[PDB]
Amino acid sequence: PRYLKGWLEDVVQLSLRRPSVHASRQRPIISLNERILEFNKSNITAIIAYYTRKSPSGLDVERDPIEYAKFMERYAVGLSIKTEEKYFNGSYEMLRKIASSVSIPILMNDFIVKESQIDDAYNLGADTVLLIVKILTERELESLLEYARSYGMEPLILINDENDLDIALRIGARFISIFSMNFETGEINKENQRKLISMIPSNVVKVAKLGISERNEIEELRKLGVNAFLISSSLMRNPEKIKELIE
Ligand SMILES: *C(C)CC(=O)c1ccc2cc(OC)ccc2c1
Repeated sequence: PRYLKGWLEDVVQLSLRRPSVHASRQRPIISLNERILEFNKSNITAIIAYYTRKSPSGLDVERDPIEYAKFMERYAVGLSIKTEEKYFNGSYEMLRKIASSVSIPILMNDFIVKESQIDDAYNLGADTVLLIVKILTERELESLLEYARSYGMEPLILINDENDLDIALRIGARFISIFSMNFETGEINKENQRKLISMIPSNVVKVAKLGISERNEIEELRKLGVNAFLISSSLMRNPEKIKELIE
């Protein structure tokens, strides 16, 4: 990985030591990017629901992950499951249980820094993985994208700025999540997010992290060409709100 500081350095070093899982995948690869395009065609707002046991906002909500997943199976284009253990209190066992419980695409949301974590995702039933430009060398990012693709998974590449986009496009990214977030405050700079979106080629499937989890923000971004939306963990408090967000 890149050299990093603070808790991010800690979690990346912890992730390098993540024990691998020996398991047989229990389900097909259910492509997230393709389902997004299908929703676009059908004119259905495509929202990726996000589950994390512990939220960085400090407002943790008690929600049974299986109940949440089964509810979201009816509305969401896919699920993002935070599997990092130390700070977010996720687990591989939770991912496995969720994957065995629903038939919609599952994104393994973790700090992916080695090949065995992609093996883990595949073996556990995840349909794709997040790769984060800001924690990986370009060589690592390219190699991990290739490794995920070898499995039949199109990784979601997280970009935060123009530098990240330049690297992502060079290494062949076709499925990109646009944050443009101040890491220190957890706040999206909507102006910068929109500039980044405008720089992305038309043949890339685009997922925006919502800075404001409301229908107005979604409508504005969809007009700018965004294909799907990663919503806040706050939706765990009232899952039903996703009905409003989707129309
Ligand atoms: C969880 C797998 C992703 C997450 O929590 C996180 C934390 C910090 C961070 C910093 C970035 O740039 C400095 C990019 C992504 C990212 C993701």
